[PDB]
Amino acid sequence: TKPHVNVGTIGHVDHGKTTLTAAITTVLAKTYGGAARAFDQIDNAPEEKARGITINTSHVEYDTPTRHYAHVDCPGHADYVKNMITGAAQMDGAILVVAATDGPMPQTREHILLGRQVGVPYIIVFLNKCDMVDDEELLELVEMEVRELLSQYDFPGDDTPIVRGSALKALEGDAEWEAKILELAGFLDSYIPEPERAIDKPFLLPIEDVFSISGRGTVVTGRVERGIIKVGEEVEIVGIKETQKSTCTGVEMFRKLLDEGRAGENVGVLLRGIKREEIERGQVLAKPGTIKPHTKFESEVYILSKDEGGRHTPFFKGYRPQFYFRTTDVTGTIELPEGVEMVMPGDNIKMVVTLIHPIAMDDGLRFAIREGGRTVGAGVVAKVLS
Ligand SMILES: Nc1nc2c(ncn2[C@@H]2O[C@H](COP(=O)(O)OP(=O)(O)O)[C@@H](O)[C@H]2O)c(=O)[nH]1
Ligand SMILES: [Mg+2]
Repeated sequence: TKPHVNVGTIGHVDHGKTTLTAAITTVLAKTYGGAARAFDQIDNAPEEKARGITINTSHVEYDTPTRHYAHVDCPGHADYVKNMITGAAQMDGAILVVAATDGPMPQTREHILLGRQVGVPYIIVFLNKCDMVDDEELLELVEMEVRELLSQYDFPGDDTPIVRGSALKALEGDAEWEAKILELAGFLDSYIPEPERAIDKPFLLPIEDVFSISGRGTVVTGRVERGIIKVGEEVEIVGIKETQKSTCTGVEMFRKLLDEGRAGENVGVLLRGIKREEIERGQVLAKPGTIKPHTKFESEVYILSKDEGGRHTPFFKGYRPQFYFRTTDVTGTIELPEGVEMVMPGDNIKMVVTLIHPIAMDDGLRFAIREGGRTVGAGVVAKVLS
């Protein structure tokens, strides 16, 4: 069917993220077909939980002539912080809403900064509330400021699409302003490339279990997160101990014996010449030379509030929690940012971590911070260091 693209609105409080999300669904419904959604339905976001965190997020769907979008919009700045760090969402692109009446504000900068830390790949801007400002000189200056802010965080500010519009008058039915929503939807379609499919990425399978089987073989089980493993191909077993090479001599699903395992399937992968005791929890299977084992990384983390079931007590530079990467806990030590010495429940910070065992990782890998098997925080690898 139609390509599916994950997007969302980001930007400072009251700059109009919700009004825009409802305008997009409404204008697109009236122009290309679908269901309009009103302000009040999106603004009243439900709660959701995963990785052990609670976030208020509205999920909306809309279509352009050629694509289908799943769009996320959230009530407060804290919701955005939580969603960006985990991957409740996992935006292929974001719409940064900047009210022309205020220019960029503190949360404008923070959402861009986090977008980069967490690897949001593209940002398009909707310069909202242009029905309140006549002055073209002022609109031009606001645009220049946003482009500069974007480039400070490494986004291509000079080449970023910026639409001048009014989410409110578009929502209200003013054709001239509705046309700017259609321009925005055009940039979602032309500026965000079709996302790479998991199936097209290098093979990767987090090992969930291991069995010594029949003849002499060890089988490792897990879900194919990415790519495809074919019988006869070589694999690296990466993480925890020194990388090993092996060959897939079999792929099975229940009683079905297959010639390959593909993205999204739960399989058992038969490994040649590896004994059960060479397999450790936390290891992954990967296409060789495609992911490396690391111990040290920079991350952005959100620490759960007491209320969300997180710690009730703050932590300091000596904190030595477990970092749960895909399938298992790995203890690590932390390094706190400049200034900081106390991290309160409910806080989000950049944290440098050193694990005691290497984990196959690349930027964007998510993790849970655990304490005696209880989730107390959530993070994303922003930069692998060694
Ligand atoms: N005049 C005007 N007001 C707007 C526009 N977009 C949003 N608003 C108002 O700004 C306030 C904040 O909008 P909202 O969508 O809730 O902002 P959010 O906090 O970013 O979601 C509400 O009163 C909206 O009606 C616009 O284009 N023009
Ligand atoms: Mg809102």
